[PDB]
Amino acid sequence: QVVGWPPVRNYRK
Amino acid sequence: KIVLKSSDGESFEVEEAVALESQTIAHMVEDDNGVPLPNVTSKILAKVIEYCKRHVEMKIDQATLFELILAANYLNIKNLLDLTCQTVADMIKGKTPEEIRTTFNIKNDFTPEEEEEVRRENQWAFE
Amino acid sequence: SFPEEVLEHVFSFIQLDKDRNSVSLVCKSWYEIERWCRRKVFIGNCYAVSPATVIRRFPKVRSVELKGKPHFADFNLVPDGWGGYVYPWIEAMSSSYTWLEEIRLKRMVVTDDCLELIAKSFKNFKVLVLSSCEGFSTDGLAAIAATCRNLKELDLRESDVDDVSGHWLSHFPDTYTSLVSLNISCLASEVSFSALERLVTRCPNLKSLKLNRAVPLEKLATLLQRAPQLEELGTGGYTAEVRPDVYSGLSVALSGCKELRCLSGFWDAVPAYLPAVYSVCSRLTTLNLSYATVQSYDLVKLLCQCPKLQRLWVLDYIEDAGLEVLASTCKDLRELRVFPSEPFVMEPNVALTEQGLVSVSMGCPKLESVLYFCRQMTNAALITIARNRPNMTRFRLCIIEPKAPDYLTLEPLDIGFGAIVEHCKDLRRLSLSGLLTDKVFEYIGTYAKKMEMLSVAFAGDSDLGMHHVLSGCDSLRKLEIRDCPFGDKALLANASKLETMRSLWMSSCSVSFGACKLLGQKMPKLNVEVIDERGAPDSRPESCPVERVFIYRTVAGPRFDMPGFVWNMDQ
Ligand SMILES: O=P(O)(O)O[C@H]1[C@H](OP(=O)(O)O)[C@@H](OP(=O)(O)O)[C@H](OP(=O)(O)O)[C@@H](OP(=O)(O)O)[C@H]1OP(=O)(O)O
Ligand SMILES: O=C(O)Cc1cccc2ccccc12
Repeated sequence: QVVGWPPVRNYRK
Repeated sequence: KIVLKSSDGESFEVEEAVALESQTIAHMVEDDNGVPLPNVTSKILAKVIEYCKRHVEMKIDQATLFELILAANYLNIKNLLDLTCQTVADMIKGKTPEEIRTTFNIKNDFTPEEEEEVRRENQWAFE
Repeated sequence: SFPEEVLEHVFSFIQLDKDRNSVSLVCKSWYEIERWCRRKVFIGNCYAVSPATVIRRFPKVRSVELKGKPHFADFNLVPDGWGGYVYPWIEAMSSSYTWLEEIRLKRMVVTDDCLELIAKSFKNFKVLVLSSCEGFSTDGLAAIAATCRNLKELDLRESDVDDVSGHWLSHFPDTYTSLVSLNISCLASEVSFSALERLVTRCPNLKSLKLNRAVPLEKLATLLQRAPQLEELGTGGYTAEVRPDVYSGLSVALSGCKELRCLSGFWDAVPAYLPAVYSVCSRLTTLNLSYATVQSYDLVKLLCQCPKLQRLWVLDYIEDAGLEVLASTCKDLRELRVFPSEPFVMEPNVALTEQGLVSVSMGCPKLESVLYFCRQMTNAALITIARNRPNMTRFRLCIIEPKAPDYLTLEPLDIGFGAIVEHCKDLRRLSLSGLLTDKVFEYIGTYAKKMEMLSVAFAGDSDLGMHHVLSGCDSLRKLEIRDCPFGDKALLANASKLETMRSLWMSSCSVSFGACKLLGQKMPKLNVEVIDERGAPDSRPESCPVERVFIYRTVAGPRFDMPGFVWNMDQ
């Protein structure tokens, strides 16, 4: 992963 | 039933309800030769009366508009003041300061340094 | 040659910021008349000017709108404590703008002290909108509720609130009846339902009610029975045991709401209860299904009932099949946003591809705003979209894998996005992604003359790319860039361009500390802020790239509230 990508507000998984 | 006398010394006869559309006339009435109106010309008093008659029941030129607003303000005719002020505002909307001072024949009195500072503030802070 | 009072009255019919600004420049007379009657002030960058300067210039303001952090803050690219504090603005307005009625804030840090000060300073306070704000709790909300007797709007859109207690809502007094809009959809804490029901009952002008998830579906009909005049409804939770009585109670209540034009919420939506909303759908103009995890066919059944729809936000569960049905049925659609259901998995979990967007571009003649998240794209699709919708004004396309090429030809997406900027002459906003070279930025610079905001990530080859954009994009206001090989050369070569823009954000790019210092020297009316958590930038070689730089024009000079990881490059 990359920080802040994809550019969404969703909590990570 | 009320007689209004223009700055030109001409007499206009109007219904009471028509004259009382003017708050200015209204209180000169709440005091007969005729209501003298030193600040309103026959030409413009005619237009004001047309307006008030119709509303009791702007395809004019620039110089007449400027004189109509001044009369609406002098005579304190609220609905007419709104219509004319709206028309003048609509001459302002969408225009650059220069196109404005062109339409209204105003001369720019800002020093280039002043106008720069105000324009920077407008665009950078307030737009 | 109008009396002052006459010009004041002409100006009362001129309410656009740009018109007011232009009026203030015709002559010195108008400057002074305009400033004494300006009603609203819009400050798009809180650091572009000081509160004292605004208050001195415009003494009779009744409405203030302020924006703080840049957009990339939304993606965790701005560290905590960067700035955006509204307290200095409230403190300053508190003594001067006694008659203030409206405060709208976006991406600002707002504390309970700020909210307490608002409540006690502004007797005629009517509107508080906090959009993506942080720093406050329900205790601050309770101060507003208790004191703001004339409050009409309390809108907490996507804010991060410290959820101490749902009891704040109980502080609205029994005499309080003025609510028009309440949006509490971001609050984790359950409010007192009895308090909420009594509030809705006594507020006859309530037109927008957006609930939090903690209002369960079985209690929704009760509220709707109290507010049949609602124009916008955000549901709470949309899940319950499947029962005929619950369904029929919900159906009857919703069909009693004749004026609903906007529906949202739907957290944990169960397909079994979605039909309750159908009676409402004939007139709906906005539908937000972003939080509904229902499948394509269920979405189609609902969208089939929505011929007047103008704005749709949906998850990619819609699929290409669902978008084909959308293109057939919603001929008044103006805006579509399709969000990712599983943004952090690489393999697709849904059949949503470029074809869905092509389908809508062909079928929806008024479609002018798109945000679309997908996993694959082609130049052929982008070209067909551009040709179908030359009226597009905002186009935001996120391909989930960084640097993914056209999946059919393996080529960069330069020509696809070049078609968008070539064909859509009034495009004001673009975000693009996928494999992109400097050539796409050459197209942008040549063709995108009305573009105001551009967002770029993992794109381009060299400084030529950024140079084409800064050199060619006449209308550019905000440029935000991450992870691109752009640096010193394009930035310095185009330094005067930056005075024409709100801001430029560059993170994980190639901009050296040395170039930031020079840019700061050269452009003293820019704040050039290096935002770097490795400690002092001169503990490293001048040639070392900074983690981030944020550059913005300002009439206020350097900031007084920088944290330890922000440095301004002025003297
Ligand atoms: O005119 P700006 O200050 O540059 O504002 C824009 C504009 O929002 P406003 O309605 O506040 O003028 C966008 O609205 P659109 O015209 O794109 O529909 C909005 O975009 P959203 O529609 O996604 O809300 C965007 O916000 P964002 O950058 O968060 O997407 C926001 O820009 P800022 O508030 O970031 O400056
Ligand atoms: O426009 C959006 O919000 C999504 C988006 C789409 C494409 C590129 C982006 C680059 C940076 C940030 C967001 C981006």
